[PDB]
Amino acid sequence: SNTIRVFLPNKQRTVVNVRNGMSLHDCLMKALKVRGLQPECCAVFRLLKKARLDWNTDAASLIGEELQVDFLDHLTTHNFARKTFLKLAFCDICQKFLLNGFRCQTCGYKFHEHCSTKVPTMCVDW
Amino acid sequence: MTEYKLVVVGAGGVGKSALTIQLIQNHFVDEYDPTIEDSYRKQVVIDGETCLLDILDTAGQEEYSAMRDQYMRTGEGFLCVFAINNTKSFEDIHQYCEQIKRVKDSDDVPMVLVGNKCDLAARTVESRQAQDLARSYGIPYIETSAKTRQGVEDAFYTLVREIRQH
Ligand SMILES: Nc1nc2c(ncn2[C@@H]2O[C@H](COP(=O)(O)OP(=O)(O)NP(=O)(O)O)[C@@H](O)[C@H]2O)c(=O)[nH]1
Ligand SMILES: [Mg+2]
Ligand SMILES: [Zn+2]
Ligand SMILES: [Zn+2]
Repeated sequence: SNTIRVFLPNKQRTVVNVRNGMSLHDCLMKALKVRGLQPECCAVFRLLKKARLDWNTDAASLIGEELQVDFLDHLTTHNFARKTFLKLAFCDICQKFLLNGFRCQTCGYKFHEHCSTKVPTMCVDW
Repeated sequence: MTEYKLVVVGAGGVGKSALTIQLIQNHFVDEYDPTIEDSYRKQVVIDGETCLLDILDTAGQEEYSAMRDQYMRTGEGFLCVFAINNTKSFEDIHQYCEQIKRVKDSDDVPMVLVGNKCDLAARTVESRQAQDLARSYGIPYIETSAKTRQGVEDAFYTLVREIRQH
């Protein structure tokens, strides 16, 4: 099979299909995008104890291998908390009136409870 | 926050990945790239509490059927998906649930039967037939459509509510 096991950040994993001529940076874009990640914010290894690979590496050069994608040095995960906004605030998703909702103190993202799944997956500023 | 190990099972092409990706990214995947194993972690607020859903998107292809016994002992709740425009997928999900109760060795496993692709008008599986199967297992049933996002959050949130008590 033309498959590669790839371990993604935030304790996630996928199994990508490989086409001859296709790149590694392009083969893992979909899996990284649907998880709120960017490849140029990440460095891809190949497990051996890991060997760093360049993002332009041919995806056929590692068929049957197990890779891992990690963050560079110098954030992730939100810390949601119930907050009732006295200062006039609106949601960050639907931009409508928000008085009783939730907010992550780390990111400052404010939203309604029914507006929870449209919050970006990754969180900045730790 | 509370973590929930959700598992999405079902025959091939019923819309498991399209349902999961719709929940976490609000996109609609209209391409069909078959899944082998996909892991998603997304933080969610259900009924006022912060939930981190560790959703396991499984393979519907019969080549990876041996993986069923593996993830059907790890997961806490199972989203058993079929396509309302595909009668073969409705009976395929019948033995998915029966296999879950057997390897869980329980008659009370958090499950949510989900009929997908309800935006389509060429329906061949009545909801009566689906609620018949859902009531026989004592599990809820929720019609969804990964394209129009109808009932997508309802199906995932219902399974979390089933795990929360149990
Ligand atoms: N109209 C419509 N199409 C849908 C819906 N859900 C999925 N599809 C389509 O059906 C096809 C299969 O979707 P997919 O999510 O890959 O199904 P799957 O169960 O994950 N397949 P597999 O088990 O092989 O991984 C895709 O072309 C997708 O766009 C839906 O609700 N409505
Ligand atoms: Mg899939
Ligand atoms: Zn945040
Ligand atoms: Zn909102």
